[PDB]
Amino acid sequence: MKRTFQPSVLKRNRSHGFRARMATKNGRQVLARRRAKGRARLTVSK
Amino acid sequence: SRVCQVTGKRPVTGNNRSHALNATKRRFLPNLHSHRFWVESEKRFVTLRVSAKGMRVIDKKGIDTVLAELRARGEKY
Amino acid sequence: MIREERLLKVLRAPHVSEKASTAMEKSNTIVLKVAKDATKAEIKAAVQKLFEVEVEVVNTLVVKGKVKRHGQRIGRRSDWKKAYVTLKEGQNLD
Amino acid sequence: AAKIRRDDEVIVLTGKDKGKRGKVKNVLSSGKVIVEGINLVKKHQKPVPALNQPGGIVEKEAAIQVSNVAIFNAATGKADRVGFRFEDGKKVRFFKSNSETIK
Amino acid sequence: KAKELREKSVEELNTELLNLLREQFNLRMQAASGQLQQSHLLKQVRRDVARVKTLLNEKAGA
RNA sequence: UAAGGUGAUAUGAACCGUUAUAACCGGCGAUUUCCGAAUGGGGAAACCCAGUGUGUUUCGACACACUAUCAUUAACUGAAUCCAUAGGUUAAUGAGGCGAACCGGGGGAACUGAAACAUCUAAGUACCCCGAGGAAAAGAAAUCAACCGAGAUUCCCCCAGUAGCGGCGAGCGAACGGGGAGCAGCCCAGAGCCUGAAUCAGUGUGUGUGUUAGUGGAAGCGUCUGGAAAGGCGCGCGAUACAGGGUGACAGCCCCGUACACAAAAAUGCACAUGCUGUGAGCUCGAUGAGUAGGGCGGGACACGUGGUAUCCUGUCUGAAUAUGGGGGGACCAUCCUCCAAGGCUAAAUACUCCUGACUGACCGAUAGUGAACCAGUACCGUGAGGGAAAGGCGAAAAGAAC
RNA sequence: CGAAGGUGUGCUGUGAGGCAUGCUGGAGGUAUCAGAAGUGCGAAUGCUGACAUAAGUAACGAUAAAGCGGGUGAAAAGCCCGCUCGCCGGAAGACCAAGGGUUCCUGUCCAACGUUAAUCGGGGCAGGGUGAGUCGACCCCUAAGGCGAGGCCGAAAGGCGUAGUCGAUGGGAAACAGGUUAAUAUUCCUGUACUUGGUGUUACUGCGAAGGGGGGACGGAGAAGGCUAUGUUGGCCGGGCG
RNA sequence: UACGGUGCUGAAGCAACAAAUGCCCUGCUUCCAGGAAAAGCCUCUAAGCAUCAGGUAACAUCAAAUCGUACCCCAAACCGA
Repeated sequence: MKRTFQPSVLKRNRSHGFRARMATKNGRQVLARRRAKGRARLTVSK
Repeated sequence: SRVCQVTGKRPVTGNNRSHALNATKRRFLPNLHSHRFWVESEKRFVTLRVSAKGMRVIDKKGIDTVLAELRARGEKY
Repeated sequence: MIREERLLKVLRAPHVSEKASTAMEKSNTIVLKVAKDATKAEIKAAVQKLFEVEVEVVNTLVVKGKVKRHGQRIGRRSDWKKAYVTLKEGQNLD
Repeated sequence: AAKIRRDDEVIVLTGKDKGKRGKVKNVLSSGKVIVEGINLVKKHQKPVPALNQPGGIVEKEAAIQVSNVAIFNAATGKADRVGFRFEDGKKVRFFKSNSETIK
Repeated sequence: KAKELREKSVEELNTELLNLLREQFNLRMQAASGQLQQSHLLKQVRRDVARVKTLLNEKAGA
């Protein structure tokens, strides 16, 4: 059965990666929040 | 953005009150208009998005003065 | 023209292994560990100056670091660049 | 400003080797000294083929707290406390009892 | 060694630095093999190099 | 500052060092890969690809600098179009991004309460957005008061759950006046005289006093139990030091400290003192903020829900007088009193703690206390935003059990 | 000369409780009278951990299938070698993309992991292994679409979009056969090739773009004909005479 | 012969027939539903430069960097604990 997650690296990056996040204000905010939290992996970026 | 260039009139929020006093948020836009103003000193038309009040002000003072004021404020025309 | 200083920095070590040995013996090709940033030409230059030996050609590759586990904690070894440097016929290297 | 040092003869104030004496062998950063012949332990040394160690019950010198030893003044025939003072633009230790400089 | 190396020219310094670098390289070469049984040497050499660099910087625009 | 060192799990190896460039600590420097505002262009962050110029070359190539955008100012250039302007190319200066709370402004809910619900409440709260500062905002009466007077703003206690507002329901809720904290007033609308007169900012110098390493720093022995004494029992001594912590059980006198007394080559905060740069004080004459005040229509703010509703703000349409004048005194008028709007600046008392140091606790002591005493915002879960654990203790000493 | 805590015993109070003491424990406890409360648990399909029950029960994951000999070993139904047997064969074979990221190869170890055992393993530990001018990416070009100087628009945030600049899943130069490693190969070696750049040359002599034109450059279905991959048979060559 | 393999050696190496859904074929025939773009590539000149550069001609030499390359890939290695 075709399950929901069907990985594709480029797609992932474009969607969720650092640059995408940077591009918008909300993305930036998210990043900031993550930083505040103390996340080790700030984004999906490898 | 709906802003009189002479006066600085922006939109302001407010309410529609009904007969049953049902407040609902609304705006009050200014009565803006893009108008070519003849500038006698420079001998050219300067277009300005201005309120009717702005126009009145201009009439009162002189366009030149208004222009000067605008310049002082750091506003292009 | 590569700078002397740069050249010295390029070459990290000789690589000892069965394959390397074979290369040395049969094909007249030395297997070096080099700086990860070191390009082929630079490597060649280094070889020529620092070992005093004519170079035919340099093949490089990047070796990826193995992931290991020291007790409970996970940790990755560093990547490093390997270079097969083929010396010209009759060139004997100390 | 460390009152006990490498080559000082000291006397032990407390423990199993209390009253005994011995030259400080070396002093550790942890605030402990190892004194010659004082605090002894019979370690069971595990043999290793490399490094030429046979492995046996080796009696070695364990550390002792610096607080537990005291610098011995040979003149008084007793343990003393150490003070610090400047003689000829140079800091030196002295025995509190009798006020003489440590040399 | 810095007080001794301070009393030198730029050219002189450069040559010295080069020599040091060479030495370091040699050590590295040896180290990789089973030749070098004096590890501290490497540490020393790097330090020396650093010192030389510092001196050079001091000389040229400081 | 030193006789010991080369951070930790974590030993070892190879070494350095011992009276002074070992190590350690502090000031000022130097170096400071790539990504990131990221800024030479691009991009699937930590990668890809340039251009220009200046130097070098063993002539294969190297090196190192510059090259974002916007704003502002300047220079040169420059359309339709004659002059111009738009535009264009350079140059200089500034900005950009991040950050706990507090602060001002622009927008702005609903659950809920009203024992239903729509006015109302929740609440100008949550949240989003812009901007700033160490605080911000406000601030020098077109203010109150009551025929007596007070004298800018801010903050605290009262006044008072009063007067009011209010489907006169639920609820909301002042002010006057009083007591305090702190107190400071100035300039431009403009020209005359006199000319450097107070004050403020930047910036050197000097003095004082912090801060960033540090230094000295008192006095205890015997004996019994015991694995060990700091405990018991004796007899002493210090105390401007009996804070606290450690040390083989509970130590004023073993150690580190503590009281107390001193310390800075260098950097730097704050006070005054002083030099330089800009800034103009005092005097006389005036002048005295117009699409403004008011008004109509619509909204919002004032405790005040349009009500008999003063006052403030303005989206809309109007529109004075201008000191012989105008504003206010809670509809409105008359009298009196009181103030001078339509330009600005302004310390203090007030708000907060991402962070630094010191000290305290009828606060917790591992299911508690932070989510996190432990390599935790980790593992793990989730496309992602996001969620998010568990897990402390040998012994005094590894003497961690040779054979 | 043994604190709290743990665990027995005895006594005692109307009760919540209290006192004493043996063992364990190895360092803290605290009268009295006051003071303050995270002050008392059997229940909340309460929360967390631990441990039961069913129960040594069901199951051990395709009904493609095993058997024997030898080996190694502490031990072999399962590992290695061998000979049989059986199953797939438009796949259950071979090679890639995507995705994973060392699982590859060698040695070594069998606690845990493997639904049993395990000497074996995609498990543990150590070491080794990925070689390109011509394969792919990068690179040049663009599609859908994205971003977008100025710009237009919008309370703010921001929206749309020109010039541009990104964006493959499409267009764009070039390599083949054999041999080799325990593990790489159109990458190493052997042979035989090709490409498009510079630089220098001699020979010639109109070169030059952000522009013009051509080209690149394109649908579905159908029909053949010519071919090759590949296969079959014969010939040939080597071996065979059951 | 370390039973893994290593080194040497090496005959013939033709023909016919059959034959793709692969190639000629981005072709041809036909149909209507009428079938990317841009660069590389060829060519034309403009401003320009002018007896220089640039172009094509062979020949010589140098050049081709960087990153990927193991292994699984209808699966015990990817998505399904």
